[PDB]
Amino acid sequence: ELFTGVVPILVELDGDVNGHKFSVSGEGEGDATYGKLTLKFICTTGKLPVPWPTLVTTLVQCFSRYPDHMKRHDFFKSAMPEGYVQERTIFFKDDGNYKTRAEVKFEGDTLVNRIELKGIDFKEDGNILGHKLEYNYNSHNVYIMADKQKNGIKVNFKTRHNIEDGSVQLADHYQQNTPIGDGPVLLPDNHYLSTQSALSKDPNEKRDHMVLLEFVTAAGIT
Amino acid sequence: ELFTGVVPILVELDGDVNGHKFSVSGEGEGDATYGKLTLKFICTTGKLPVPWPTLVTTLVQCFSRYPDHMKRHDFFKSAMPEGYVQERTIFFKDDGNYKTRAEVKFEGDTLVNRIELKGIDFKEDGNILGHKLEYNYNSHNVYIMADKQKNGIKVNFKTRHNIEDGSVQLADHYQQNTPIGDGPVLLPDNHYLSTQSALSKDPNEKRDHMVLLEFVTAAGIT
Repeated sequence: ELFTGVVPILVELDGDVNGHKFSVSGEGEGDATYGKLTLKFICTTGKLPVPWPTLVTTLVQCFSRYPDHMKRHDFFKSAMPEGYVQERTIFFKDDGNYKTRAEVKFEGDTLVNRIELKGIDFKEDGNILGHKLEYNYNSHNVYIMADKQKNGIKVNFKTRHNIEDGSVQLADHYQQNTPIGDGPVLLPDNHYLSTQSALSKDPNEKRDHMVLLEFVTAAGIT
Repeated sequence: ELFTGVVPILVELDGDVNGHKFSVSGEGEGDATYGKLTLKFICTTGKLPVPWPTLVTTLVQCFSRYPDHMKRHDFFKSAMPEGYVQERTIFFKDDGNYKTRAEVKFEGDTLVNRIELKGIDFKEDGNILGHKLEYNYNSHNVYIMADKQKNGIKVNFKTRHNIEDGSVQLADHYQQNTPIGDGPVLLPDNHYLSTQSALSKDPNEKRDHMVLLEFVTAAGIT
């Protein structure tokens, strides 16, 4: 009953990639009913030291549309509003990696995602730091399974980002979410979320920003 | 001055793939200002004989955002409102092909795209007819060049559609647009449109349909 309409979303990330610090602030609204997200972020420290496409998976999966028969597999929402803690280790192939740790919960009537990120081992002339990534996004599948020992889930997936020269910089995602609360939560059978995104820019916007459009649906349980 | 706000769009396609006929009807609105499209289609003949993702490129490129310095390269809009004729030959790898012919123009205050399509040579157990395509979409680049002899353009690109088993069914696009009117039109220098799309479903919708979200920007001219 919390995600029955349009929920306001607020995001906040502090990061450090190879010693460079940045902050991103973002606002938007989600609608679990359609599993649609609209978010706008702004680098609040001037210019972003890494390409926007690498921060998309870091920058609120509770927003997924779960079909009615797949309702009892929604760990995401069954953990609200105390929230859950999402933890990730993202490995960009032949490059460095992001270690992230976020806390997603309701702070009043707004759903908030507070992130802390540390990148390390990035090649100064690779696609990330080199900014050879196209400003766009592809569809991927987010694999999920229960982690009972933790009363949470384990999620893994791989994203593919296009390079200017026609190639693909693959990023490996190891994920984990544990509830913030102490009560029973919903532990899912194996399944995944079909995820699709499109990035664009507000033309009136002066700050270095990114407009993110997203749709997410669960699948895999028959 | 015609694409300065939100323009209503109407689409209409009659097709025949390996002898099976279908019709799709669609409505939506575009906003060249952001290069955002929102469209909803409905198979009006019951169930669609091929997967929805194969009809996305067929189902209104005048909607692209062209940055101010790239303004004189917009053939698409410089051909309105008499419209232009878009013609395509799409070759799905190791499978059949779609021959399409559309006519895009303003019919009053609505921008309309009337399509006629014929598929042929499809493998009865391939990814198309087999329906082994995931319901999602990827980002691609739409290459453009002027075709002076015709007073139009030539466009080529290749799309990648995901298969259920983790592979990719590539589709090759040969395109051509010629003006319907007899006046000088704008012929572009070589460039492309970054294109991004996300597909979803209206949950209240009973008919076999598809909700298409799209963003398009030109690039390549400095």
